[PDB]
Amino acid sequence: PLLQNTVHIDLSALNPELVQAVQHVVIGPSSLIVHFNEVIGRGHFGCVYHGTLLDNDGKKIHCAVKSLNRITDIGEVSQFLTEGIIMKDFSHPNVLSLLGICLRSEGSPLVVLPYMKHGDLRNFIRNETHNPTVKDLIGFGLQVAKGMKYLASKKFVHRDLAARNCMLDEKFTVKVADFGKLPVKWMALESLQTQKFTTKSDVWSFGVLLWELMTRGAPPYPDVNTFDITVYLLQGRRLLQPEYCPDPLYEVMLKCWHPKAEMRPSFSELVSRISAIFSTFIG
Ligand SMILES: Cc1ccc(C(=O)Nc2ccc(Oc3cc4cnn(C)c4cc3-c3cn[nH]c3)c(F)c2)c(=O)n1-c1ccc(F)cc1
Repeated sequence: PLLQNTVHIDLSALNPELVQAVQHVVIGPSSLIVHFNEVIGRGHFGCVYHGTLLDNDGKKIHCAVKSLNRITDIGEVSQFLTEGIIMKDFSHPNVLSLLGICLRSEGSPLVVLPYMKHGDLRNFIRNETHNPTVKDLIGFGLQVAKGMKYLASKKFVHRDLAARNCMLDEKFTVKVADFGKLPVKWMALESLQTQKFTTKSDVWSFGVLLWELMTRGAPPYPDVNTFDITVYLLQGRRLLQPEYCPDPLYEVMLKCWHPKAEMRPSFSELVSRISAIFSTFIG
């Protein structure tokens, strides 16, 4: 019999430009070991495993390897690879990048990502044994802002910026990412009403993310049900200042939630202002 393991992908059925872009980042099968018995996370769509990649020296590099589960049509493969390839264009320390793509003779293509020792940011900050300092939390927010300043300069709109979508590596470098209907409590008022997303709606979301950092990963608007959020915002109501949050940082959050998209600060101005806050907060 022909099993789920024996699937063969017809690359001639993909856009040739996608295949050629993938060519730029191909990882030979003999250079990758996937620890199929060490699942990092598993969804209905895909699964992520621990892996080891051998560099051109022959040294071992810990990585994360993303696969599709059961593949039944070419559009799922196309989507999967197109996502991976968007990351190829990113090169910034606060933006998640791709190590490469492996595709064997049979089976799912494999997207190979750097290993992020401390997982997602929201879980990290909620952990009592990590108990980050207020200073550390501001620092994380500045790193996110720097990654978003980069993305915005490339005209990439994130659409789901939130602490759950940022990851943390062994050097405590924050990498903006997207784990992949609507994240209503992170969305700008105009996006709730029109379902259009811009860099200025990412700024709103970043303000929410900052609030999550400073509350050590509290859920936003816990009292408000997700159908109630638009009314709350229409009345001019906003997330309240977290305990221990410096005043100038809360001022930054409020500015991010200005009802007029064009009066919100740019990521460049957020980087400057948060840098200033970080530099003067001694702790
Ligand atoms: C553009 C684009 C396309 C695709 C992605 C994407 O596929 N990201 C993605 C993210 C996490 C993933 O999962 C893990 C990876 C690692 C690594 N180490 N460790 C420990 C992990 C644990 C998990 C884990 C999964 N579940 N539970 C735990 C994962 F497989 C794929 C992405 O992020 N972007 C993007 C969007 C906007 C940006 F700014 C930059 C990139």
